[PDB]
Amino acid sequence: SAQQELKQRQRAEIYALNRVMTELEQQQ
Amino acid sequence: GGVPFFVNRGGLPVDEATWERMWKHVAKIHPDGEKVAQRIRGATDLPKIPIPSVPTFQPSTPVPERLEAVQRYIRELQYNHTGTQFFEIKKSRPLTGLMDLAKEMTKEALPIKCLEAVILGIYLTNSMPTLERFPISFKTYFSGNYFRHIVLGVNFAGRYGALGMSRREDLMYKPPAFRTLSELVLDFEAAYGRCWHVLKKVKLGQSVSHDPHSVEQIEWKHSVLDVERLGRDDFRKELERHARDMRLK
Repeated sequence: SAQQELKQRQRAEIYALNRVMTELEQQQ
Repeated sequence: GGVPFFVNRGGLPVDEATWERMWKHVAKIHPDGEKVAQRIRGATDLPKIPIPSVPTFQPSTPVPERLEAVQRYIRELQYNHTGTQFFEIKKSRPLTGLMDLAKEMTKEALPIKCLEAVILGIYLTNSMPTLERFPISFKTYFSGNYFRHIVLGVNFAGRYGALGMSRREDLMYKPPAFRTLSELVLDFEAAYGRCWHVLKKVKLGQSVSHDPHSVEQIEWKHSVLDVERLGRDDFRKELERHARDMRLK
């Protein structure tokens, strides 16, 4: 399913983004 | 017959304008935000993210162990630092609607903040009949700003604890260990004091029905305490007054 792939891509990018933002926030 | 195009179905994936809106915001709230976006987007190098599994309990599992596993599930969704709000939460919705949302949150498995956690905590503890659940809201002041934070207070066999989500470890989970409601609240006040926040207001909700089809709303503001106008002992007595009008109602 191309919708399922788009879903998993968006959620993977959301959590990679959240990882970066947590590292910024926690170091401050 | 009829290809699915269910515009009334929520959930990921989201449309391309909403998706850009997040990345545009990311460049604004992060020093090297544009490089963050460039590196994350399109990269075939991103970790797989498993869907957290909502805990299941044997009937003999004690309530304090269930609370720890519920809090742990809520934590592995992670605190939302992305800059976005992933769920629209209308606090005046019937409980049954808020529980549909909580279920959807478990299926989408996105990061959350304090209010999503309160909603999830109720959803995930409806099946514990000897547990009372009630929202606790804090208004604080710090450095020219006012902040609002909510957790789900709980009471198990006479001991008060809390489930929640916060950027700070001491502003969320509390095991059901305090003998009184004022000790639970004063514990949150101390944690705020640790970070130089001034507690201005405490809003105590009513206990929430365990019935997930209930059409009743949550009473978020059943007691409102202006802590600075109360002082110290009137504060402790007003807290204990709500707790007794909670155990008799």
